[PDB]
Amino acid sequence: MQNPTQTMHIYDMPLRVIAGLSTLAKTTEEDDNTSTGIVVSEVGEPQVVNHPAWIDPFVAYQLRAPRKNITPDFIFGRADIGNAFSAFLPRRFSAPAVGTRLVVDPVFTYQQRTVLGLYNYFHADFYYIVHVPAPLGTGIYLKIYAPEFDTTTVTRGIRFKPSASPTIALSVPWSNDLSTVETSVGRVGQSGGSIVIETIEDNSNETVNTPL
Amino acid sequence: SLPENAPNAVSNPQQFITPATALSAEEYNVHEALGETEELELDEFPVLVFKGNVPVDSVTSIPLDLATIYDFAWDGEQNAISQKFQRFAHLIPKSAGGFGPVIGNYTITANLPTGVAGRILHNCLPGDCVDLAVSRIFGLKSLLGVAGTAVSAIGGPLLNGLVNTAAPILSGAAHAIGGNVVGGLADAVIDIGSNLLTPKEKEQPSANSSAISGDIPISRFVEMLKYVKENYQDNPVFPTLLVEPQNFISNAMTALKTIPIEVFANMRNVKVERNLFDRTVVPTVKEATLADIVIPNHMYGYILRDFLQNKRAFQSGTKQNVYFQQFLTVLSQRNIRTHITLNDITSCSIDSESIANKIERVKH
Amino acid sequence: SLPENAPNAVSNPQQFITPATALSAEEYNVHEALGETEELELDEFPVLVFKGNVPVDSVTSIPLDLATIYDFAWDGEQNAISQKFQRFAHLIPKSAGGFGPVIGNYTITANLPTGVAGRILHNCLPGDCVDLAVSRIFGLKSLLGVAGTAVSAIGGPLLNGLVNTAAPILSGAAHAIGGNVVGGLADAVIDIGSNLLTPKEKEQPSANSSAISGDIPISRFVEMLKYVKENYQDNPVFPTLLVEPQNFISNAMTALKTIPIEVFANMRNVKVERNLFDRTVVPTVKEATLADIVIPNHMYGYILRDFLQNKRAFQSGTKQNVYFQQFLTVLSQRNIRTHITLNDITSCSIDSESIANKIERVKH
Amino acid sequence: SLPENAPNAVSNPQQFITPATALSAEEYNVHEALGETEELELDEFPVLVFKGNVPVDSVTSIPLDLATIYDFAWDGEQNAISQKFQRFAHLIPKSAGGFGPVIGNYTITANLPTGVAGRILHNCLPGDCVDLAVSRIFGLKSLLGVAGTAVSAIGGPLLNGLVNTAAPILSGAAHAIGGNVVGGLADAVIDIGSNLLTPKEKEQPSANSSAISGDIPISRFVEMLKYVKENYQDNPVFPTLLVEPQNFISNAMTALKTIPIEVFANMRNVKVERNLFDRTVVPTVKEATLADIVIPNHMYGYILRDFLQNKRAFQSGTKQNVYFQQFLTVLSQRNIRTHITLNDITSCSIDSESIANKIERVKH
Repeated sequence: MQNPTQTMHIYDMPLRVIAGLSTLAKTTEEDDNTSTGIVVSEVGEPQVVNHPAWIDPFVAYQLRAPRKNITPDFIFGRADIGNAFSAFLPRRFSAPAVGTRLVVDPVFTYQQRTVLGLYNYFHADFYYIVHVPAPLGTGIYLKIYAPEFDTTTVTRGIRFKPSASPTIALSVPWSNDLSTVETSVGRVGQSGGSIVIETIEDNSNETVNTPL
Repeated sequence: SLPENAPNAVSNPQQFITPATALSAEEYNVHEALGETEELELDEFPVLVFKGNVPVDSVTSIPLDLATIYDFAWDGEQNAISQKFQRFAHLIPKSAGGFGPVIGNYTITANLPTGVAGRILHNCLPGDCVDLAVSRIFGLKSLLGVAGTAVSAIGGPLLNGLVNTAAPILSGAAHAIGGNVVGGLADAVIDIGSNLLTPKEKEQPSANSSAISGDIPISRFVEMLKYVKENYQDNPVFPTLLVEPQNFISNAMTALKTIPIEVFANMRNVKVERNLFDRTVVPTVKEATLADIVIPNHMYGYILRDFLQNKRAFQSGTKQNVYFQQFLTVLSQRNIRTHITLNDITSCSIDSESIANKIERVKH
Repeated sequence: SLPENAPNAVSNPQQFITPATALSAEEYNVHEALGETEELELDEFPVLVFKGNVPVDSVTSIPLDLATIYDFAWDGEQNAISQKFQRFAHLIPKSAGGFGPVIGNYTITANLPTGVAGRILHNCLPGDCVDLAVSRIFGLKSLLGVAGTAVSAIGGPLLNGLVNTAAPILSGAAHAIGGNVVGGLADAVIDIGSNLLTPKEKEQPSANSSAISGDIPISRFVEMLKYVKENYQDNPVFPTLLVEPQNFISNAMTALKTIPIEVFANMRNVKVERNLFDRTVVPTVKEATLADIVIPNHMYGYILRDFLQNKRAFQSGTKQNVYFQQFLTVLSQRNIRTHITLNDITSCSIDSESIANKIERVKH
Repeated sequence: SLPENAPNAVSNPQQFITPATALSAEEYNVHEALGETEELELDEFPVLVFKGNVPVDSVTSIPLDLATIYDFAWDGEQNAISQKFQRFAHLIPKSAGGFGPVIGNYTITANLPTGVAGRILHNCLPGDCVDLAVSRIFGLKSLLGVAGTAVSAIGGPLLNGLVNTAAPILSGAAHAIGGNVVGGLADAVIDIGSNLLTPKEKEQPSANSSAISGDIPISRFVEMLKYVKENYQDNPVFPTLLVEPQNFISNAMTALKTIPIEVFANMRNVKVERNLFDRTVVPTVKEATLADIVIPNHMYGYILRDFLQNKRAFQSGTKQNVYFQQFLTVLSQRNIRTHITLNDITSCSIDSESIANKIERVKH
């Protein structure tokens, strides 16, 4: 006989985006940016993601291959937080120069930090929605992938043109050689949930206020 | 590939000298449904990992660190096994054994004339338990006392440790003068999964050559095989091959020393993921020698205990007392890092004698 | 386990050099329906009971006292066989043979180069009859004159006394370079009760290795195997292994002496009862050497008679006359105990010469 | 004849030490439907192509130029293989392998006593890629790093490199005293296409003799084998046999050097066309030695690159630095022709030391 599993309910989802973006496609049949030239994807065509913290479904590029994530449960104490107190939190960044590189580190809400603060080890998956508003004379060509070991290592990702597809969305699952890292420490050399944005070209006008 | 055969409950004594390592494989924590099999022709070259002379009646360590390994049968910078660690981030073992997930096999071979005769003890411990490796190196324990040890008698009149290839040409060498090419091709195309004899290596047996081989396990907590080289000094993953030549007398009934062997290896049991481009921090294959051994911080009291429960390590003038005075000296040093090396317990200085080495160590 | 095969009436000369020990087992007095079988993985480690050099053309005693036995392949205090005597009071043999109830097998092995060649006579007498043991040690009788003696020719071009293990991993070493692992696993999982070849040790035969082995009988009056160490000096139970290397010439046609062998043993044929906790009187394994031999009080006239019916023990300058003058001296000593030791008949002083040693003995 | 067996996808490690050369033959560019098979009895004599001593731990080149080849088992002017090149203009290979179209097999044999023991690495590269031949000769690379290499252990207790013929008489030697003629005739008349044992070479195995053999490929661009001797110095066709004896210790555990072997060859896999009469320019078999090697003009930078990616060729006092200073000197000479010889890179003079040899070469 096992000690019983108890459930708590959260009721109506703080910081939920209930009016989404119109440039982000809901189904795969209404998305053909890979076909002509707008998105050059090395990780496939985007799959549909349903998440509670965003009102409408959206297609996302799988930066890593989706898996099952073994969760070892032999020590005392286990919890499934599981999209509770979960939100899409925005931040602004300027686009880097052609040589440099931009690493976006993941964030999470205050109420997720409290409840997860009752435990020692965790793992999670991550989602990203990138939006570049492109006014008129925009000729930016960007590149997004997931970092692996150090500063120069490049993996398979997506390249896209924000003038014709302004919003892109991504799916970053948990990939690590250890399940359940320590929350405040982590493994050295881990990927985590970071993504990497890199500028390929700048074919814009002189009138566009660059570093967009 | 590389299957998981179920043994009986009791091991038959005519084949095994130790009990079985387990009655089932130990495939928890390994994420087998994760990669993608990638069979390129470069994987079918073996790696000459060790070559040279090896002392008789002393366990010899071969640190089998496949990420940074050197090939002595090839002069280039990379080889068949280490280039697999250059190209990818994640290596995933296909199947497992009684120790851990297993990624390859080794093969010990030795071409000896008939006038010498001895035997070989060999075992390959995962490195999750390096204490059992290091206790055997220092002469504190023998290889016959841990599960998985095999005994092979190279002499000889014996056809045991020998390599016969019979070149992979499509002709099969069907016009050969005065004899048959045994097991090459145009005899049988025996599968890698099956384990059969061709039909011609059944009456030959000079070309059959009963091999001296084991497997290469890793460790039973990692999910995949991402190599960082800082984390594997704290929690080691790669195994260690332990070889011990026992008797080895000559025709003058004189005990030999320092026989020549050489060890081959392959890694044909892995899946790959996360192909990497223009990276800077690489697994840095060390030119022309080897890796060494890393003893992490949480393994000190396990090495310390095994000297203390050994009556021979206390009496002076023996080989075990030399290592034990070298072990107590390194613990009294200053370590900015969290691990020591087996080479630090070989190239160290000396004091007098045992007890005062321990009283100064309980204060540091 | 360890069955009781019924032989024919007449032994075939191409397999046996002596008659059969019996045509049926001798399972009276042993209480086989008494214990409970207890198969732990520690039982599957063999014990290196003897290791070293052994003189040629002289019977060498190996006292096979399993309660107090030492392992030379392990540095610890206890081993696989003697810890079984620590934990329990009663050990019960499963089955029996022509001598007595039998509890295990031994294995003699020797790695020799091709330039020497001899033969080995071996037999293991129960110790209920220690006279037949001691008469063979002193050169008074040969091993060919008692039932149960086998002859194995270690040379050689011969693949006889050799150990090949092929490690018990679940992988089977299916990726081995240049040869097949013979009889390991992923060939066949041959049962401990059955006696078969795998399929790969049928054409190999370097890895098949026709063994030099016998069995370990105890004694035909005890009901179980409760060890006291005072009672077994008066009525001995444990057997004695007798080994004799005969010819052993070199390539220069020169007779050798003192060849190296080593003996393995296991006890996998017993049942247990009466598990014991925090005991004080233990069976006291003697560190680093052996047991010796105990000759009880009622065995003196049997040793005495066999010197008297030997024409070589009376003439001076021979090896048998040295032991016989050492035997008559110990009988004229003062024994507070009721038994003598074989070491007392080796490290004793000397007198002059034979007849006066006997006239002083009939008065004491 | 000489078939094209299809292997499996993954090579089994118990038979092969390298991956397979290809999974299909490479029969493009060869015009197999062109000649006419011509089986005369002179084709069934093998040719002793090489005979003599060969140094240990150094790759030895045997230039296998069949148009101008000498037979050391025959004193005449022509032999079985070179007369085929006298009589006809066009020789057409029947079948192919992973390297190229194949025209024959070789056989390495060596009669050794039991007191020495080593192993043999052998491979036969087509000569379309002579860089891989020459890099192995100079010690820059090993034979284990190229596909098609076999390993055979001649010792021994081993019956490997040996020739047993059992004379082709119609009697079968049915009245032979004290033993059976094994595999001669009146046992079985085993076909040249089939690959079986007779019935008597299944229990003999002294007369079975697991051979050390490979095949003789040519080159993958020619349509037939018209020999001109000016065109084959610019685009070489004939292969090169690479032999390497590795360990070879004696009974005194002393490393040998310079073992004796001998190599047989046959060419029984060709078709003929364009029979020639009273010709003047013949393929000129060189008396009593050999051919040498031709390194054409477009192969220089490939030999140059492999010295540069070798850390041992730069340090002085080694064998590779001797060849590399001899290689840079010949490139600074005056060549009226468009090729150099391996003998020019052996019998050349010396300068000082490496860097100034290259600065003077970039100007010439």
